[PDB]
Amino acid sequence: DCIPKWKGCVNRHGDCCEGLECWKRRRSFEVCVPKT
Amino acid sequence: EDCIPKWKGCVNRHGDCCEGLECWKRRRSFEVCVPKTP
Amino acid sequence: DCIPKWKGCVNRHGDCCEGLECWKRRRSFEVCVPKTP
Amino acid sequence: CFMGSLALLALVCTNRIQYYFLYPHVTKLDEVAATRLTFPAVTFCNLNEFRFSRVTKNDLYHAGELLALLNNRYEIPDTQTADEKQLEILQDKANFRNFKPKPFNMLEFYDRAGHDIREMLLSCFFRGEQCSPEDFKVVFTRYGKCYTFNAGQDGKPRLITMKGGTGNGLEIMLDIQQDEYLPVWGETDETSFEAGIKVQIHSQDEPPLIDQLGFGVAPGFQTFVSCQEQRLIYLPPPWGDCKATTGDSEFYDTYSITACRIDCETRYLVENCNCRMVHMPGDAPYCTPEQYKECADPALDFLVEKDNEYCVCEMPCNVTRYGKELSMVKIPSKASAKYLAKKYNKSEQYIGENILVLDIFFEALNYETIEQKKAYEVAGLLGDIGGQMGLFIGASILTVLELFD
Amino acid sequence: VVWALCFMGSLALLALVCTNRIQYYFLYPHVTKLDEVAATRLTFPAVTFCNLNEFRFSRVTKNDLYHAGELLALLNNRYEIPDTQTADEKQLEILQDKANFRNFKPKPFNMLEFYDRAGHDIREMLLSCFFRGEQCSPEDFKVVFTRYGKCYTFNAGQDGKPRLITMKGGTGNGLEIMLDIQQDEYLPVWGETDETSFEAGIKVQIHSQDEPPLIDQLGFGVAPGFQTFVSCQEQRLIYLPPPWGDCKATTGDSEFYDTYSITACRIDCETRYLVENCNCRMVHMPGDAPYCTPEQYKECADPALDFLVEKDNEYCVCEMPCNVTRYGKELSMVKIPSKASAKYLAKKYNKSEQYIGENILVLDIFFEALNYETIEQKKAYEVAGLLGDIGGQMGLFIGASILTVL
Amino acid sequence: LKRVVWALCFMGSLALLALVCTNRIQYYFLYPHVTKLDEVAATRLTFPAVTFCNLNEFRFSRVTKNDLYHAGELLALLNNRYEIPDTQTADEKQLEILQDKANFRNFKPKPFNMLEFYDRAGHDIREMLLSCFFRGEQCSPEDFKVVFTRYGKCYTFNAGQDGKPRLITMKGGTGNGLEIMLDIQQDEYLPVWGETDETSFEAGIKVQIHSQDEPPLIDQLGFGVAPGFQTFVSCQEQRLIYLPPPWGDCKATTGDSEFYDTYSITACRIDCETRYLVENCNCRMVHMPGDAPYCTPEQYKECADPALDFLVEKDNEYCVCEMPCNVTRYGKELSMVKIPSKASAKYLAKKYNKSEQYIGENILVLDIFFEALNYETIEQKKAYEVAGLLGDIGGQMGLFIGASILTVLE
Ligand SMILES: *[C@@H]1O[C@H](CO)[C@@H](O)[C@H](O)[C@H]1NC(C)=O
Ligand SMILES: *[C@@H]1O[C@H](CO)[C@@H](O)[C@H](O)[C@H]1NC(C)=O
Ligand SMILES: *[C@@H]1O[C@H](CO)[C@@H](O)[C@H](O)[C@H]1NC(C)=O
Ligand SMILES: *[C@@H]1O[C@H](CO)[C@@H](O)[C@H](O)[C@H]1NC(C)=O
Ligand SMILES: *[C@@H]1O[C@H](CO)[C@@H](O)[C@H](O)[C@H]1NC(C)=O
Ligand SMILES: [Cl-]
Ligand SMILES: [Cl-]
Ligand SMILES: [Cl-]
Repeated sequence: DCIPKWKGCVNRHGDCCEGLECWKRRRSFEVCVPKT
Repeated sequence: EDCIPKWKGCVNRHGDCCEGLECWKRRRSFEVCVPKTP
Repeated sequence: DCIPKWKGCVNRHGDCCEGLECWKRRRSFEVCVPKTP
Repeated sequence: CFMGSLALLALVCTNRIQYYFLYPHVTKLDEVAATRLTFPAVTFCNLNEFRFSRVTKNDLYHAGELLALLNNRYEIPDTQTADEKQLEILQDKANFRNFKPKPFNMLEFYDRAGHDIREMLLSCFFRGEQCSPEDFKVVFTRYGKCYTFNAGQDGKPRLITMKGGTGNGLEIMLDIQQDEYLPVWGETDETSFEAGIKVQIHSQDEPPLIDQLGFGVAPGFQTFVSCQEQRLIYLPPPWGDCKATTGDSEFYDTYSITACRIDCETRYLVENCNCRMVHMPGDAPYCTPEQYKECADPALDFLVEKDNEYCVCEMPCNVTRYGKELSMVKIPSKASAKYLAKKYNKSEQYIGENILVLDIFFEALNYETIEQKKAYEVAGLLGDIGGQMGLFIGASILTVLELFD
Repeated sequence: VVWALCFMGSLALLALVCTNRIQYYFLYPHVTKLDEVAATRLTFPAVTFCNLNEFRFSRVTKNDLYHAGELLALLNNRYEIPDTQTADEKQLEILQDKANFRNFKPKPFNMLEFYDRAGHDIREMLLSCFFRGEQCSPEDFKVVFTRYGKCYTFNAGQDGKPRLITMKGGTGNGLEIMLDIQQDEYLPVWGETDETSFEAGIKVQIHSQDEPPLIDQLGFGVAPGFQTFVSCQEQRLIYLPPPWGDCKATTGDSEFYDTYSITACRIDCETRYLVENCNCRMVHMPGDAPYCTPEQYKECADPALDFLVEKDNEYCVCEMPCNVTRYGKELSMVKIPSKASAKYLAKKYNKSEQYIGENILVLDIFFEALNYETIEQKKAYEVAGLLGDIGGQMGLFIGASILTVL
Repeated sequence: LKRVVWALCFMGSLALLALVCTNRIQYYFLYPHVTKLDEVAATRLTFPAVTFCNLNEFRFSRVTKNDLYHAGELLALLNNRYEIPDTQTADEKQLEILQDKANFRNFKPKPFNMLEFYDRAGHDIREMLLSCFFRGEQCSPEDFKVVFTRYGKCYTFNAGQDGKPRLITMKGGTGNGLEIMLDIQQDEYLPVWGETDETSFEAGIKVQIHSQDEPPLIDQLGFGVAPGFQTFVSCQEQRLIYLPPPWGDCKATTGDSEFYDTYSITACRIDCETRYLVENCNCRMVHMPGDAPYCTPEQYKECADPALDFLVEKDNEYCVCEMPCNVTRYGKELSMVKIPSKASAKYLAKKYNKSEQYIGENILVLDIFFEALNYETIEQKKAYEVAGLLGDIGGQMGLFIGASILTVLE
């Protein structure tokens, strides 16, 4: 089920919970964060 | 041979430039005949 | 006896003459120099 | 009918009052050399967070995943890029069979395993006075354990300099200890592709944001940083946008943009993660390695790069900027290599990789001021406009007699 | 009858004020206003870069070599490989094969197409890209031809793409790219021409979108094997035209460039000059005219252009613009990679540890806390200020007259 | 008494004149200065002087037995025993050369002059300079004037002295500036067995860009350029003018610098340094001006080096340099690319007859040029002088006078 805030969305980019998008980071692995 | 015209390589003959031209060494490349500079 | 101005105080730091302290230098060996307020 | 003209010249005031109602500012410039000049604070970080030799089994157990030396299985990943000998050591270190975990504190970890100014600092001089590791105050940053020269805190007075040039500035020689660098098997906020240090030159009243605002210094070079101090003063409203320091920051004493940002970062991290990072101010549990990974790192990364809504920092009324000119020469020379190798008991090649010299000093003109001043204050307006102003009252009071005639 | 004698007075005093300051109007003084601040939001500049190598060795064909060989100093006038060749074994076996024209029939050749095809590819060079924590891609770079060949521009702000902005100071809110410069793809240097380089690395220019790059003249270097931090401050300069100042009165008389800039003025002149002398324009030049052939480059264009910039001070006169955007820069460096990260990078990009050390660089271009400075020429004395200043001494004498009228 | 509304019309109008003609004059005596700024591109711009030094003082191949005998201890190649110390870090190959060189058996010392030593054994611009261009004109070792510095024998481009005119540039960018290529000759570097003021851990050069009227202090004020790189230095010239008292602190001098024609802070410092060294050591160092015996190696070691080090770093009492009324500053932006590329290495190796590796260690290219806006002025001007204060007074009483005439009628 859906991935909550600040958690790794790695390998599933669509699985973020609502209001969240899966965001790739400069120095690290992608995570679910608030939409902007 | 005869005189070397504008923009042409004056390499190895520095005096052979045509009139109004001097043989000019370039920073990045081989020397060429160019207009004289006041 | 006491080490005078500009001379090496190396290995004896207390042997400087009066008014002088033994000073370590950035690029070189330590020397006796005038005291600094 | 100057009873028309006194109403006419009511325009002259009407304009030149309106200009004062604009509250004009002029910005004054001066560029000079100060007889004496207050040396700035110099903060630097090793680009490596944790000394390999100082990382224990307990450390590895708690912080391993964070540093990408372990997976969620508390195992050493096959992706490991390690050479033979470090892999040997790490597998041993990573063996948890019949191991009972002790308590773990992120701050203590940074503090113990962070690079030690006492090991790193080969030589130090300020103005020809020799200086020591005890001249450096420890400050925690995103980079881990960092050091600040001339921090001007704990009642130590700020250092000064009366002369321009290398000889009157700060010169340090460092060993960055690559051999002590943690192996990089993956990419986290705690890992680095780079060897060297980060440096920030700042006024003592301004805390460092060294990962954002810093500059680099590479090993195998002597780096000259020639500075000019520039002091900027702004007016508050009505004249300008600024905000005066005292009492304007939650966790800090003077107001600065960096101070405002660290405040926000701290609050945000506390709201989202319930903890604060090791380098943050305030009173709140320090995040655990897991909190770092599942909450704090993500929330902080997001806050600085992605989020433009949350932190609103007004411009300070007082800013101290340092102009910098960097240049480089090689270290060591073929001729000096063996001498250094012998002296520090290192291989010639080690010296070439790990050794740097840093010279921070001021040029002849060390001092520039850019200051907003009020262009029109309560003399100019009322002097001319307000002066002839009563003259129309003079005209009216008079011309009332043209009525009472 | 001294009531007229005092009328001579208010007439006298008036004009002997009225001349003076109304001479001072015609001195046309300017004051130059300064302010240095942080902008709530700031418009990120255009970032243009070039590989120092013009043509990828692997992309140079037999036809390419045939036409452009002499130019690159890989061939002599004989269409042969010179004995001066410094090449190692393997590259000559390749080049000698490539250079074998026996029963070879030359196809058509275009300098532009050559640059375009054989130039380094942003898609190969760009390992990572971020702007402000948004990830960015090769399609964020617009191709721009320069003297260096095929170059790329970030945030070019053209083709209707809007210009990027930043509200915050520091690395995290700026541009960070990681590149592989591909030395293994560098053309061998057997001689010295304008198309050859002793150096490995890239050239970069940070410029306002309204100003085209002259990156060989005005650019800066970034070396491989380092992370380079470039801390910027934007500085916006405004000048007055005559009578008050020198700046261009009629701006952008070219249809070549939407805006007037010194670089624009120079590229215009360079183009005209090259067209007059050589009958062709270089690949990176604007306008409508045949692109010079490799031979034209060598016998005409290169020489004429070199001469024009370095030797000739008569031909190009560029008036100063009324609007200039300058970027203050502070560069610093750390090493890449560390011994600890080397193997990880080697593995990741499928390259030898040493290759990484030679070919890999990281570039961070961002703004410091105070990103914004203005230096602006304003008119010190204008008419209206003049009206108000000389308004009083007339505002008497008119009414003084208005009593005495007959 | 609508007489009184005329009576207070003159009354407080006069008090206005007295009010302003007071405040303005008070201002005048405050001697206010305004500082004027302008930033532009000059149609033509005077190129600065470029001085550089090798970081190595003495070529190993040029050091003789007599040289070693006198200057050995100073360079830390010898002890007080005139012997080669066991601390020596040398490789076997240089060690033998040096032991031979260091053998004084039946050796009779000849005379020795520090200056001549620097001059002869110093690096030679003719060996170091592989290529030179200014603005596309090719330039030669004879375009560099020799100048002695703490670093030993150094060279200055466009020094603008000996009646040579100063070079100019009308255009921005690399092509119109100075580009030199150097070989720093590490193989010629003196071995470092210890730490003195005459020894260096670093390989490369030091450079100082300065106005021709200002002598170099290149160890204090210089910048670095590393081998194995092409370094671009983008410059902007900034010209600062100050007012003297009452308006400001500055000074102008001609000959009021005993050793120099124009006044500059560097000039003032070299004066002091020279005086101080003469008082303390009785000699002057090789790079100092004036008339006085050049210090011997021994004097350098026991007196001059210590006194000079002490004077610059420790002593803030002795030299007090007033600020000049005229200062020329150069804004600089440095950047770097690598030299050589793998592709160019063998070509350079072949061309200079050096190993590929040698090139990588010893070779650098330096480009010093101006950006498009090359010229900035920051100038203190007098804000209030007679013409303005008069024009205010005259235009002020010029009101009162007229506004009186009205009363002078009705
Ligand atoms: C700004 O800061 C400095 C140090 O805090 C202070 O001395 C100065 O007075 C301030 N500027 C002004 C003019 O308010
Ligand atoms: C010098 O380094 C070696 C490394 O093998 C070490 O054994 C020795 O203890 C070191 N000497 C000093 C000064 O401790
Ligand atoms: C200056 O030019 C910039 C673009 O180059 C433009 O956006 C701005 O409006 C101009 N300012 C003035 C005062 O002309
Ligand atoms: C300052 O000095 C330079 C020469 O050193 C001279 O050309 C210039 O006129 C002087 N500037 C002023 C305005 O004092
Ligand atoms: C090339 O260098 C070698 C060794 O340094 C030397 O023997 C030879 O004379 C040099 N060749 C030329 C052409 O000078
Ligand atoms: Cl922030
Ligand atoms: Cl041009
Ligand atoms: Cl001094």
